[PDB]
Amino acid sequence: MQGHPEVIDYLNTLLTGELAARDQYFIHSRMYEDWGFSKLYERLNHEMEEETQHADALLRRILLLEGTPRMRPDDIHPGTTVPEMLEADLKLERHVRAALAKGIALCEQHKDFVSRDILKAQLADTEEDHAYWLEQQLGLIARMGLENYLQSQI
Amino acid sequence: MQGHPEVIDYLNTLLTGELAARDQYFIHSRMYEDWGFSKLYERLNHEMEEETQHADALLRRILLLEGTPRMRPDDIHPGTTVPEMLEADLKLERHVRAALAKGIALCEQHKDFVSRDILKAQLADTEEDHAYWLEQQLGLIARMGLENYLQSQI
Amino acid sequence: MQGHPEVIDYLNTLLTGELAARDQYFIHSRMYEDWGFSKLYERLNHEMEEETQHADALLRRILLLEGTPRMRPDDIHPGTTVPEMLEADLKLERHVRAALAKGIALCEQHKDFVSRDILKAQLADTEEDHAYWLEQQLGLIARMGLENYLQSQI
Amino acid sequence: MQGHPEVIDYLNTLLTGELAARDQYFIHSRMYEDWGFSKLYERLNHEMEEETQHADALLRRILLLEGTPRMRPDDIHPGTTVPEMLEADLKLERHVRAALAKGIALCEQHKDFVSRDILKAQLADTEEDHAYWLEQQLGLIARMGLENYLQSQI
Amino acid sequence: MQGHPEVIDYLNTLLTGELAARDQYFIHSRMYEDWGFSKLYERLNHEMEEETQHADALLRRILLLEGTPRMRPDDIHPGTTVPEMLEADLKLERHVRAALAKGIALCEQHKDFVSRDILKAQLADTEEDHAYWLEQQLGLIARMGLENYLQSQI
Amino acid sequence: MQGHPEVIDYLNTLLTGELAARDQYFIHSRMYEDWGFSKLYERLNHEMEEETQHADALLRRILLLEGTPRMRPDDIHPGTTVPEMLEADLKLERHVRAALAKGIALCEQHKDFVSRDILKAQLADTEEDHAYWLEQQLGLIARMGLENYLQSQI
Amino acid sequence: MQGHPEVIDYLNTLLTGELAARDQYFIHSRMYEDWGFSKLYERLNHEMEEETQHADALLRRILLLEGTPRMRPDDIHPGTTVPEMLEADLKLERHVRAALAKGIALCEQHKDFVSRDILKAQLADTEEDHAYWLEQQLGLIARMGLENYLQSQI
Amino acid sequence: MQGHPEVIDYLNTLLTGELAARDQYFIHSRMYEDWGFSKLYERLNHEMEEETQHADALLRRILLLEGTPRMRPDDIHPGTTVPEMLEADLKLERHVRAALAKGIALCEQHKDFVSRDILKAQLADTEEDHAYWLEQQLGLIARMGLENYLQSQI
Amino acid sequence: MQGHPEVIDYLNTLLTGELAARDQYFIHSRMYEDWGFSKLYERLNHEMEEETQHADALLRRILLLEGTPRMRPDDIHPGTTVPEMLEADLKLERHVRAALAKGIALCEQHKDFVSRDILKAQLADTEEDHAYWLEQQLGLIARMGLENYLQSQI
Amino acid sequence: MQGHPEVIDYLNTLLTGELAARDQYFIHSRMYEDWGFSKLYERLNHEMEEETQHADALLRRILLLEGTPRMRPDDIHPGTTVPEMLEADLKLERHVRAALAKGIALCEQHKDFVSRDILKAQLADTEEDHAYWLEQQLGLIARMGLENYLQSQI
Amino acid sequence: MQGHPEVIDYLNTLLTGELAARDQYFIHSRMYEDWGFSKLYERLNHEMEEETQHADALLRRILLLEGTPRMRPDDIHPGTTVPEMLEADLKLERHVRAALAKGIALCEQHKDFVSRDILKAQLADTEEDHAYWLEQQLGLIARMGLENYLQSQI
Amino acid sequence: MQGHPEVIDYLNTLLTGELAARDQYFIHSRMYEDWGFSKLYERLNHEMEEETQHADALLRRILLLEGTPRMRPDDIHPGTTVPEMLEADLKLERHVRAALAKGIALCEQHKDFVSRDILKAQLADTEEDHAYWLEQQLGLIARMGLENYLQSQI
Ligand SMILES: [Fe+3]
Ligand SMILES: [Fe+3]
Ligand SMILES: [Fe+3]
Ligand SMILES: [Fe+3]
Ligand SMILES: [Fe+3]
Ligand SMILES: [Fe+3]
Ligand SMILES: [Fe+3]
Ligand SMILES: [Fe+3]
Ligand SMILES: [Fe+3]
Ligand SMILES: [Fe+3]
Ligand SMILES: [Fe+3]
Ligand SMILES: [Fe+3]
Ligand SMILES: [Fe+3]
Ligand SMILES: [Fe+3]
Ligand SMILES: [Fe+3]
Ligand SMILES: [Fe+3]
Ligand SMILES: [Fe+3]
Ligand SMILES: [Fe+3]
Ligand SMILES: [Fe+3]
Ligand SMILES: [Fe+3]
Ligand SMILES: [Fe+3]
Ligand SMILES: [Fe+3]
Ligand SMILES: [Fe+3]
Ligand SMILES: [Fe+3]
Ligand SMILES: [Fe+3]
Ligand SMILES: [Fe+3]
Ligand SMILES: [Fe+3]
Ligand SMILES: [Fe+3]
Ligand SMILES: [Fe+3]
Ligand SMILES: [Fe+3]
Ligand SMILES: [Fe+3]
Ligand SMILES: [Fe+3]
Ligand SMILES: [Fe+3]
Ligand SMILES: [Fe+3]
Ligand SMILES: [Fe+3]
Ligand SMILES: [Fe+3]
Ligand code: NA
Ligand code: NA
Ligand code: NA
Repeated sequence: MQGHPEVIDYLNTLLTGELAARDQYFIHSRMYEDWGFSKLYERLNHEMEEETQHADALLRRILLLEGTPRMRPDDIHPGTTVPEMLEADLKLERHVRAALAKGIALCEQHKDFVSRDILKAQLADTEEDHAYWLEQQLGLIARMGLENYLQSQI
Repeated sequence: MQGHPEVIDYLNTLLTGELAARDQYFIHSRMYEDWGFSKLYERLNHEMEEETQHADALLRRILLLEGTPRMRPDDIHPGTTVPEMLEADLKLERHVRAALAKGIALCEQHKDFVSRDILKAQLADTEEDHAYWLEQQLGLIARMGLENYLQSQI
Repeated sequence: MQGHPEVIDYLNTLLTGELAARDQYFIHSRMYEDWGFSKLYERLNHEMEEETQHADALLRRILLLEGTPRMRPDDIHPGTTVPEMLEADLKLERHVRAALAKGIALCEQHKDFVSRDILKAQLADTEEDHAYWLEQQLGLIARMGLENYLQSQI
Repeated sequence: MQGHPEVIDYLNTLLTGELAARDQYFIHSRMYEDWGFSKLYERLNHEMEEETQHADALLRRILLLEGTPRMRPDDIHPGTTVPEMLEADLKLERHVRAALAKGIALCEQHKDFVSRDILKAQLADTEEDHAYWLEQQLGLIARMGLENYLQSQI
Repeated sequence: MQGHPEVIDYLNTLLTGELAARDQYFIHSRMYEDWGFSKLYERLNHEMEEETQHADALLRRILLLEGTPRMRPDDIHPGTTVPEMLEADLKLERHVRAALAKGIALCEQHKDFVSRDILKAQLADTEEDHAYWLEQQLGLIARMGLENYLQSQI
Repeated sequence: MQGHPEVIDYLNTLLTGELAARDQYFIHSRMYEDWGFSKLYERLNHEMEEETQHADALLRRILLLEGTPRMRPDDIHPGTTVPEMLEADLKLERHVRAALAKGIALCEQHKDFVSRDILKAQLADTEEDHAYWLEQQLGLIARMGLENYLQSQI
Repeated sequence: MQGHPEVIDYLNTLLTGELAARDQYFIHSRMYEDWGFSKLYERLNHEMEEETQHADALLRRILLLEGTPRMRPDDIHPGTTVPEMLEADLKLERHVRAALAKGIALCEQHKDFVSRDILKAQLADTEEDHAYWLEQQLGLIARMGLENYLQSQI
Repeated sequence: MQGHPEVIDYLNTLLTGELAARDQYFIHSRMYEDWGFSKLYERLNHEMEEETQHADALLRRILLLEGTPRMRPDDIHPGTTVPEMLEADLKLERHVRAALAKGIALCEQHKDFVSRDILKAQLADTEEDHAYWLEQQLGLIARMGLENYLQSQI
Repeated sequence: MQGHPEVIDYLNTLLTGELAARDQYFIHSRMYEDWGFSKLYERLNHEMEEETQHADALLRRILLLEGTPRMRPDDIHPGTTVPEMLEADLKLERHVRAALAKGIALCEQHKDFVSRDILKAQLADTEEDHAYWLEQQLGLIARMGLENYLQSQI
Repeated sequence: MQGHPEVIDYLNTLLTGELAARDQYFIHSRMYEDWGFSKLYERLNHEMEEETQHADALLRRILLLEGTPRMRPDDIHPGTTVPEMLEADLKLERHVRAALAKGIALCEQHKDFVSRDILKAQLADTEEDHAYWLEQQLGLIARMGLENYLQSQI
Repeated sequence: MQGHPEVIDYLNTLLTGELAARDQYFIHSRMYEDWGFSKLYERLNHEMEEETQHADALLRRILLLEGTPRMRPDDIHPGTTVPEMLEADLKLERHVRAALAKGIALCEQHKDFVSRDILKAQLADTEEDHAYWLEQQLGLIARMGLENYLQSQI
Repeated sequence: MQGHPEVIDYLNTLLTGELAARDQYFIHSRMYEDWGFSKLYERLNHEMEEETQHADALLRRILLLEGTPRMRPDDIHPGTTVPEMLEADLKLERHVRAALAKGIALCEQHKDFVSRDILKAQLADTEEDHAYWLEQQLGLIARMGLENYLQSQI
């Protein structure tokens, strides 16, 4: 099916952002594991797998619309401490949230309602699983202190 | 069965207090969950379900006695921090305890012994599950400090 | 995540309407049970539990958006006979339907597409489970008469 | 254990009333069955078995207190039509309710709290199973007419 | 296998009548469901599935005989009330019965005995499942009145 | 619930197109089976059943909105060879895709968001199951030739 | 039971044709197996077993009618290549189809309706299993070429 | 469905013959049992149950056609010895065979093809189960003598 | 919860009496076992475990009410023969019965209805399990003589 | 453990090549799926998962050695036809094979034998699963032609 | 098989170091258990069992090569506090790592490749299980403080 | 993959030695069985199967490297008595051990690390299963005498 060149281009933009998020979680999860925080490792490993499904859904949708997917992830910027890692992930999902919202309006505008629903599904994940869980972790650090928090994540 | 208009009126008073307690636990449990304290979420969610059964028992008993149940919850006053939430719940159960004790005497006085037994059952719950668990949590905060306490509730 | 103060305010409006619907079904179901109509009791009891999930979803969504949920149910207006109860429930769902439709447009306007999808899910329930089942019951009364209808609900 | 001669005498009074209720349900249930109303047969047969347990509990309690149980049932007065049978059963449980309430006060007065709790248990049954179910059946007849009601009890 | 052009033409006539019956049951069953008569919904839904198998058998038989099936259903004429729907279905099966009988004679005449047996199988269904069940429902309405009948179909 | 006469009219238009698609798949699947291509038979038989669910959902939705469903399928135009059949099905789904997109905009415009979501669900099916599978089959023919392709579908 | 000498004679004619078909499939299936076409072997082996049941049914029916079955198969004429084998089998079933049709008319004429039903059952098999499957195989050869076809039958 | 008065009349004739056959087998089977021939008892008991199904099918078919079934069995004529019983049963099935054949022609003539198929089913039973089994038993007596035969039936 | 200093003091009095009863049963059961009366051993061992639960319930209730439990058992006075042991246990439960009755009145007077219900539960045990079983054993000795009685308890 | 800065740097080089291979297989597998070659999709999807484990092992090993992993994949160069895709994958694994061989010598030289064994494990995979399977597919195309090959991969 | 006297001598050196590590873990694990740190006990107990397998593999390999194993463990130097114990274990594994690396080069030099592979297996364990887990524990102490760390190991 | 002509040539040399070892064990095992030593038969039969896997791994590896495997086994030299057979097998594995060691160095030299790992795996088998088991058997003969040894192998 030949999709709208603007829609395809912006799915591609979203795709390189999802490939990035996948890779940022890949490195963060393994950093968490190396440091001995199994619970952060398991959660970031899970988010890595979800980002991989978000990427997959965009990639297949671009192929269906007869586009050529852009496979280079955006640049990632990993933290070097637990608080910087959480903050770097929160900044990434904030950016992804804003990109998706704009894609959603753009799909409405070109009357690509199926691409729009794909983006809306991913936006719910970004807001309600990923972004909310991150704010939650920063919230715990704020409430019990970093040391107590990190103990709880072993 | 036509019940004593005073008994029915005071069951109704208890009913609007139980509807309130249900709703106060509803909001507190979900606040606890939003902040990442799954264990407080599970316990307040459980107390919400119990308050719903306390309300149900009063409502059905008022209908059996051919009264018209009052379905407006009393005003609730949720906390904004973990210690204020626990304190607001403790103040609510203290009020409920005192209301029940007076209802129990009033049922004895109008010779409604079945309504009395319903209130006595709920009073045991209020004292021995709900009030005692709350004093217990404040007691833990007092003994290990708020940060350690909150860590234990993740 | 900081949501749009107008969106949060209107979710709050919807929330106090869902708390109300929950409570209206609570009293109607138990009235049906007291009168011996087990089948109306079971159905209204079920709708009460669904309204409780509708309320829960709004409440959590308001908390995620960093709003303060309004926990006072709207005023309810229960019937005193089977036909008035059904009519009072139909008028409630008609009002809820119209409120949701307006919320849906408002979320689109502030580009809160995830809140919008939450409201759309609840609107489908309101129209296709709840409103349609009520019109259905009035339709049966109209077709076989109230006495035959009530017999069938024992 | 030697019980208070007044308490024993009044348990005995309650006992001959429970033996009566047992026998009134015995005849009503079998009349219902003979006429083809299996559902009234099953319910009255069940109430007959419950009255037999109420009688048993009083009888054993009188023996424990070193009294001599009075085994003659009170006179019973069965109906000859479905509405008269329901009304005769409702009048019986109303009388039993009032007798129990007075026994409960009398046990409190002689400080026989265990006999009192036995009577309170039976009073809850009389009010909430038996009396409420009967008012319920008359209520159904009133709402759908006797013919529709009787059809539903086949 | 090259079938007789007259046989193929008349199978085609039967086929467009079966496609019609399928569609008339499709709409009637869903109308019954919308009105709350689950038992009429289930029965008409079942007849819809059977008409679909009758259509399928004719279609495949026409293809085997190297004909081109006519896929346009005949015009259908749904009722707007329960009695008109039953009557419209009875008139349809009466027409189908007569068409089949004539097809059966026509197959005998062109010595297509396998097409004949297919039509005879469907005729038994039309007479003994479908037509007989419809006369039966009208018969019940006639015997107990429409209101009682409709109550029994909830 | 009284729906917007324009929305109902256009659901009806979509309904007669879905009834058509159902029937076009009905004939194509059985043609495939007659020729010995079991795998095309199974896939078209499956699409026939899905079109039947698409039709069902529109029909019920029109009834809920108090419309009168139009039950005449649009005209269908079956192929006479495997490549023409695939092309005729692709042209049908292209038309259905465009009709749905316009219905989706029309529902948004009359603020019928539940009808809109029904159409969006079906559009995803049309694009991602049905249209994509057809382009896929033509793509295989183009890549390996018609003879090799048809061999693979036995 | 003494059957009509003409009916018995013609059952006997059909019997020697079924014995023949059995034997033609016997040799074809084993030729297919020798050449490595397991799928043609399995299908012809199956048809051989079915012809054996067709023969059995005629033989027993002739014995019941107090006839003497003729046990010499007609002459068979096996192919020497896959296309000639399929064509030789198609010519055999065409002959059997015509013989059965005439037997069916002859049984009707002597009022032997049970022999007639036996022949009708076998005619349905000849047309709808056997003849249709053969035309189908020739159809596949015509559509994908002999080499591709034979590959698919390994 | 209003059937042809001649068809109904002749189904009725067949029905009184099947009721008779049922009763003749009833008495023969129990005579066989009384004499100690369990195997003849079991077989005649089985034929009695089959005749009861033949009767049932005619009776229901006459009711469907809006006839009044004739429920008086024809006169029966039981044997007094094993060979006379077998012969009396063989004469009965011979008569039934001839009656059915004529009914079958009569149904064809009034174009009642479903009644015809019912009669054809029963004719196959009469010829191939019942008549053939009886000739078989007489055949065994002829081949091994009556004494050996009767020994084998204990 | 701060309980009434008088209620707490008297729970404490009851507690030291229950600790005593536990210990009196402890020694009696093991004396019974040493002498070879397994059945008296098992019953007194069971009563020891029940007294331990009675003690536990008082102790926890005193702690909940912010009292300091008194953990010294009252003085016990074990028998030296089977009849003196039974009599010493009967005198203990008589004393416990009277203490509980007075506690029950005292709780009513300070409006501690939950402590009251705890005492009422234990009073039922004291009267209906423990006291009644003891009178029962003395009753058996009186009826069959001590030797026969003791034989039955091996 | 502080690893040799040269070893870490070259693991990092290998890591960005494995991230690339993962992504090249990601796009190729989904391209294969879009075109209808399920078997190529499943195999490339599998190789994608294996490359992800190769990447994971390098990443964790770099972290253990206190290096900072480089998370940017090398540039990838996907094919646009089945033969170009296979060739692009073969060229990638040839490059990976040569890079690994050099890493293996480099680890030997810095006496990092555990990193060396990690690289040797991956080299066996690259040669014996991945490279050998690709040469194999090109070999099949060469032997049976591209069309036959692609048919076999549906 | 007669091994190289230098290889055997150095396996022996490694063996007395593994016997030592086994014994150092033996004492540390039991010290951890005595202090109440079950999780450190379980982990050190596990490492003790692994060191025992490392020792076993060296011992058997020396015997196979016709050497005489040296069974005296090296001197061990246990800590007296949790941080000194972890540090003493880390210093031991650092020494073992360096000894193994040199043994690996020495086996390569005498062309004993099987002894070399044994040492490489143990080196991977020393680096990736044992050394990495120890650095990990010190890392946790550094991140959350010793008290929080020790709490987590109870 | 094109391997180094020297590596391929020497794998080929190893291959003809493994084919030989397979065949030497083949004859020895069956000689052992013929003489009644089931335990030597089972062990040599097992070594024959292992040599067959060693051969297989070399053969496949040579094919992967685009070499032509040499399939002629080296000359074998079986014993004629149990001690000569064991000695002939020990001399064979000694030769294989030395050949492998040289192949391992040669693979290192041409940077074929995967062939090297294949040879190292087989060398461990040759030394630790095969050579060690043989020395072991000679050792037993030396310790208990040949007669006792052979008895133990029945
Ligand atoms: Fe995402
Ligand atoms: Fe996310
Ligand atoms: Fe998530
Ligand atoms: Fe409560
Ligand atoms: Fe509570
Ligand atoms: Fe509780
Ligand atoms: Fe709702
Ligand atoms: Fe609702
Ligand atoms: Fe619902
Ligand atoms: Fe009672
Ligand atoms: Fe009662
Ligand atoms: Fe009850
Ligand atoms: Fe039909
Ligand atoms: Fe029909
Ligand atoms: Fe049917
Ligand atoms: Fe569709
Ligand atoms: Fe579709
Ligand atoms: Fe689909
Ligand atoms: Fe045949
Ligand atoms: Fe055939
Ligand atoms: Fe067949
Ligand atoms: Fe019969
Ligand atoms: Fe018969
Ligand atoms: Fe039979
Ligand atoms: Fe006690
Ligand atoms: Fe006690
Ligand atoms: Fe007890
Ligand atoms: Fe790789
Ligand atoms: Fe690879
Ligand atoms: Fe692989
Ligand atoms: Fe070690
Ligand atoms: Fe270690
Ligand atoms: Fe380890
Ligand atoms: Fe080997
Ligand atoms: Fe070996
Ligand atoms: Fe081995
Ligand atoms: Na802590
Ligand atoms: Na009725
Ligand atoms: Na092919």
